[PDB]
Amino acid sequence: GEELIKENMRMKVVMEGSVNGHQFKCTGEGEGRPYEGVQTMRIKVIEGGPLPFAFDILATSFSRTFIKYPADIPDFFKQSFPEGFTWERVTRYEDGGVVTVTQDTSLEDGELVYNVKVRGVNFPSNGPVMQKKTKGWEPNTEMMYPADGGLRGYTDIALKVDGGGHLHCNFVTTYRSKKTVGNIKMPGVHAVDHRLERIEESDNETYVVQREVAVAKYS
Repeated sequence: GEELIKENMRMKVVMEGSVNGHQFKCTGEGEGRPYEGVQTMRIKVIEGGPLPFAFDILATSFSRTFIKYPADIPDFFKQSFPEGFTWERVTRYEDGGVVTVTQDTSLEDGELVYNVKVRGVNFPSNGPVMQKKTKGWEPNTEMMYPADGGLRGYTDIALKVDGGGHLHCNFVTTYRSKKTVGNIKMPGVHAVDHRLERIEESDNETYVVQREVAVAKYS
């Protein structure tokens, strides 16, 4: 069931949520080479735009099938098809902000389909996120631990702040397979290096293109 994930894959994302009670809907289309760990997505804000807050806090919610794994480490994500997987995340910012996210990943006719639900709360009004004074994420490494037929990920990420400085943020992610009929070979502890870099922005961040390169490695 890893021969369902081809050299080239396209994806669709629909994202709904609120940050500090401001409601929005986003859609995205992209492609990547999941064995090379590289992917790009074109994201439109279609409702609630232009967003009051830094789009950066949504950037990480928009794709685990496109992680480069060596032969030596089993790919939890690619093995989950055709049924796919879910993830749940809570992110905590040092200055008070909290974001909780649920993602449903499905495969429908050889396109990856993502449904993402966001809620952000308690961001300080005069802090850099609500003031849209962020310059994207520093490269980060996520630690992955086996847990009950799923994975838990742990990250410390640093958000670049306008005028220098980093806004520190931790999140925990639980990845669960939708695969019931069929086996998954489970990896041990390992890390994923993530580089998420914005390559395009337009009209108050109502159109965003971002590129992620993600590589699994030994610990």
